[PDB]
Amino acid sequence: PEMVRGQVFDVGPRYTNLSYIGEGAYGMVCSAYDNVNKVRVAIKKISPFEHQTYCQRTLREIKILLRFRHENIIGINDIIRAPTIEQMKDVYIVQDLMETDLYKLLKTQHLSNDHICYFLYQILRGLKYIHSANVLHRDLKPSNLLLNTTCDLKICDFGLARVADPDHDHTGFLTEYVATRWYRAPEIMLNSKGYTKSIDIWSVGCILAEMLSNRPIFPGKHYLDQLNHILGILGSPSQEDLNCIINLKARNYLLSLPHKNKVPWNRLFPNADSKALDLLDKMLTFNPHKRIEVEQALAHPYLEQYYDPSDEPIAEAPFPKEKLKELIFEETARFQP
Ligand SMILES: O=C(CN1Cc2ccc(-c3nc(NC4CCOCC4)ncc3Cl)cc2C1=O)N1CCc2ccccc2CC1
Repeated sequence: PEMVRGQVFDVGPRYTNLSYIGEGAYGMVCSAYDNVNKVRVAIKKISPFEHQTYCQRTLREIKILLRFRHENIIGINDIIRAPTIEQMKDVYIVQDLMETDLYKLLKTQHLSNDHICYFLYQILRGLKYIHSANVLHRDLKPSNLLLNTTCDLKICDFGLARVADPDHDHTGFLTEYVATRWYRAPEIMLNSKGYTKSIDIWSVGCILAEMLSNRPIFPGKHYLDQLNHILGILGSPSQEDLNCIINLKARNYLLSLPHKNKVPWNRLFPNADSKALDLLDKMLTFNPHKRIEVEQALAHPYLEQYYDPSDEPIAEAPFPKEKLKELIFEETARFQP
């Protein structure tokens, strides 16, 4: 049984020669040599079984990633676990190894306009498929966009994903939320549970802005500071957009703020392609009803060199800790001999 950083890796003998990569609240990640398909692979040790929310997230991802098949969405190649529930303490998810992610890339590299266009194309192409399955990713951010040495992009981390539920999207003002702060749509802080496809388009808009300057566009330091940053650039909402917020606490908060003028995109991004900034504007629309949809974004002039709806496929099949351990056990059975 190989060891890495105070953790066993029961992955062998198929997978050998491990090197550490990263870790989190309930898992660790290594590269490894796969002896059957003769390549290095990524492996994620997940240890969720003590906690119901980690169980929920592990199960969501497995179920989604096994149903999905798309060039721009990370797949699962293998799952390794003990042969019985009783002996199962960890799950290892095997996936294609990717050179880097967009978070690491943006911290070190200037992107050409051609790179930005191609990355945005692939994000939206993957997202078209995700949304066509009635799924919302709900945590799109640069670190969840993996890249290989030829700049092919795959969306990962479906642990916060939900089935879309637009009729049950409304909530009160300043209702707590789980997804990453800098990529949260303004409506999350006002009146939305993040159950609509528009939540994901806002995150893509933020990612686009961050590709243009190598800096997050809305770097809030805490829940309501996030709205502060958004309004600092978009300006005060229009009368019509306020009228769509019927919740009085959310409405009256916005009414309380001094007038702020829109910062023009071409002032924030003086070297950007004008067509990129037109698409940016449409993704970072304050009102989610007016916000561009994935399929319209793909059809936008900025992406004209790539747009091809016949090669932008859709999904064929849209969608306690003790029982969730069993469902994880059931869902991973197909990888056993
Ligand atoms: O598995 C997740 C969420 N993650 C975290 C992650 C890391 C890495 C990869 C990954 N990276 C690479 N190439 C890296 C090389 C070096 O440059 C960076 C990219 N290639 C393939 C994958 Cl598949 C994918 C994921 C992913 O899907 N969760 C459960 C437990 C856990 C475990 C570890 C960290 C956080 C968490 C919480 C959520």
